[PDB]
Amino acid sequence: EAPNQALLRILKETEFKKIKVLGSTVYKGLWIPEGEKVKIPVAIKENKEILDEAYVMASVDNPHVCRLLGICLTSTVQLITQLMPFGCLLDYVREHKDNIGSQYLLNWCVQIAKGMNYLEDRRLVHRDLAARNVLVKTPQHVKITDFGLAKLVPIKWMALESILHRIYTHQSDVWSYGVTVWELMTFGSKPYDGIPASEISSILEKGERLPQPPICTIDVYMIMVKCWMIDADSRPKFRELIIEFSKMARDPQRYLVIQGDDMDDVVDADEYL
Ligand SMILES: COc1cc2ncnc(Nc3cccc(Cl)c3F)c2cc1OC(=O)N1CCN(C)C[C@H]1C
Repeated sequence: EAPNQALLRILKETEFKKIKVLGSTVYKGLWIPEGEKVKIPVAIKENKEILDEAYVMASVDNPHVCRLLGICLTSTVQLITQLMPFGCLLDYVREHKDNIGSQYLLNWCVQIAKGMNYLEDRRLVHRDLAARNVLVKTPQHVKITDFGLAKLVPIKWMALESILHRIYTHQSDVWSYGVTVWELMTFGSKPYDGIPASEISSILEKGERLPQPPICTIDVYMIMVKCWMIDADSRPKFRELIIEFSKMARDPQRYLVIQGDDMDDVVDADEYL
């Protein structure tokens, strides 16, 4: 009901340099706003769908969500955004599975919940929350991205009511939050590995759920289980998840049990306002 006064910035292609490939296309590069004396590390993602994505990314502004810097309209529609140098959190947990402590895991849970609470504040349902869609700015700071599915298909992350009746709500996102947390606490295991997507709705209806990760106390796993209640309004709210994971982050070893616990003018997008 409130007007969306977000600014869509159209960026000249001549302001982008050092373009190199990250995956397939998404590239890294440098954005030098003309007449600004600043170099900004960026990712660039290479039509109604990409622009629906650009619409949502330009309309968010929160420390735990990735925002659109602008678009470039040359041969292709390119989305320009802050470079998140450590890549996706799923690949990060898998590679550093032996250097990741309780403080980091719980802090990431708090930050993802903050991002999702903000989206709820903005009446946005993400619909694709997953560890592959959280990026790592630094090991201390992650942010939610990939809004090409958000509104005002990944079966193994979806609430049962979404699989059965294509019903999507903030509380359906809470279910996906629970699955994302399970991915982190297993250092990136695949949910329901080897179980075909077609059989997922059947398993969930019988009462089966993802199992307790070895490092998780019952305190942490019980929160995960609450996100998978059949009654959507019985699941936690994101603002409650922030609270509970914050409490646990003050004493992380009580809640997770882990054995062993081009440079002069560079400005990060978070300091470029
Ligand atoms: C350095 O790594 C990355 C940093 C990113 N910073 C921002 N956004 C990124 N994506 C993005 C998402 C939505 C909208 C826009 Cl506009 C985006 F630009 C980033 C992607 C990155 O790359 C990966 O995570 N990799 C890991 C290696 N695989 C091969 C896969 C490949 C995907």
